[PDB]
Amino acid sequence: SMKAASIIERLAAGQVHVYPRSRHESEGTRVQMIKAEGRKYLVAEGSGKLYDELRGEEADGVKLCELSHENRLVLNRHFPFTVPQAFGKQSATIGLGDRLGIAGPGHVQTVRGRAIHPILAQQSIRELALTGRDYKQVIDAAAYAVFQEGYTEGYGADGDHLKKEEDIRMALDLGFTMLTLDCSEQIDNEAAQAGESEVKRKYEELPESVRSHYEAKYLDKTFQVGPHAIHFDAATLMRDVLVYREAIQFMIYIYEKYIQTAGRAVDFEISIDETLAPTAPGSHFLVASELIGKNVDIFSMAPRFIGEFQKGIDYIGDIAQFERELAVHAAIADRFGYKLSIHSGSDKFSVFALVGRYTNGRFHVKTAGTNWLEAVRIVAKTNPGLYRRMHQYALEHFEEATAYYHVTTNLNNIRPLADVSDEELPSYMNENDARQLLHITYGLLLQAKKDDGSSLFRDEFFRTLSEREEDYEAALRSHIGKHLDLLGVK
Repeated sequence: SMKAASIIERLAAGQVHVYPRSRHESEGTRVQMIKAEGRKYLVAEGSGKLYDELRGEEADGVKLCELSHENRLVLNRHFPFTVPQAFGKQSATIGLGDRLGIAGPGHVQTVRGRAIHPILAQQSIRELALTGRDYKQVIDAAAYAVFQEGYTEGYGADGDHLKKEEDIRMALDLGFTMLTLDCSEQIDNEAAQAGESEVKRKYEELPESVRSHYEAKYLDKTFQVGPHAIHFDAATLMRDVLVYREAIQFMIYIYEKYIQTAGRAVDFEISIDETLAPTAPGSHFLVASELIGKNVDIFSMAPRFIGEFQKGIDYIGDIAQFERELAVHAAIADRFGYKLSIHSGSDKFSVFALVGRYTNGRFHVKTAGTNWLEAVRIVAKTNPGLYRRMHQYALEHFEEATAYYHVTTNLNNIRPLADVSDEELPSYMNENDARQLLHITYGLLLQAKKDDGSSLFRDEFFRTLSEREEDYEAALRSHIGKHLDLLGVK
């Protein structure tokens, strides 16, 4: 491996890019981050246990290190601000998911100087599967990004929408500080739609003790939440119990088995927006009441708001009605102490002001695929040839991906590639349908291979992004800054 030698030649010469906010020190060892263009490495001068413990090939006083998992574990031991940490429910957080592992620095640059704590490490099991990555890689990218930008005020790591215990225990063992319980397998959607009297049928099949609990505690009682009162008729109480009861036992069993016993602060987010019905406020209140009655420490709750929260696009539905429902949801979270969490929050610009107002800035908003879409925007401005090939590839495999994400995409709205010049290509990522076409097809585009073996687009994509890194980063700052401004952050 000759290059390690020359790179150091190129280094102390001074024609090599060093990230200016990346110099840190531990005892006698100084550490820096450099780009020997095309690639990123760690460089360590000095002498001390951090130099010795980093792995990489040396030359006199200098060691060149790849951004590996194990070098990340070493930096963790010497540099605390590179370890994920939890933030608690009296805070403002934003989940900045990165399907590529290259969005970190742009993300840090956006939250620098804003009153928000970033969850830089956030991926779901599906996203991992559709991209061929493990959770170690997700934390590695986030940790290396805060070291690159010298951002010491902290970041978190979120296991998004976990449903299986093996994945729960795995996320904890790897140091995840935030866990989002999915709870879909246990939500009884059948009961959420079923008509009345079928709800009474099934309700009265419930143990006497259970009905005596929920009825002695809720039936024909009214609860003050803020200025809003919530009253439980017999009809809604019975539907609620049937929709959520098994999901509530699951939340309690997960919390007691894995969260209470973790022996370190963990931010526990419960997701219940994977119900075909919106989450009524009485539903929300009862769930919370049951959890908080058994002393569970919730970080946030994600309800299903009225209307539609689809990937890629702004809100669909009646904004005044969403406002009425938001006002009560925010008030329920206030009574019980946790935050409201907004899934599929990205590009939902119509609701950000409302969310900032009614939660008085105390919220969680999750983004992800937007970030991949901003990368796709860069490919369309600087490598039109590459974008055309993917856009067409996306179009041909679009039916496949709608199994995984629920979109009402209208392909008839996407102008045909033949009818748009190269210069117009970027504008596709302003359009609802084209944005959704490339959002949900990321997994298919990332894994596609030439019929010999090598990647069909993935290597060219990352090569393009690496060389246009200054524009991607500036695209992220502009796109994500717009979210935070609309949220009213800082």
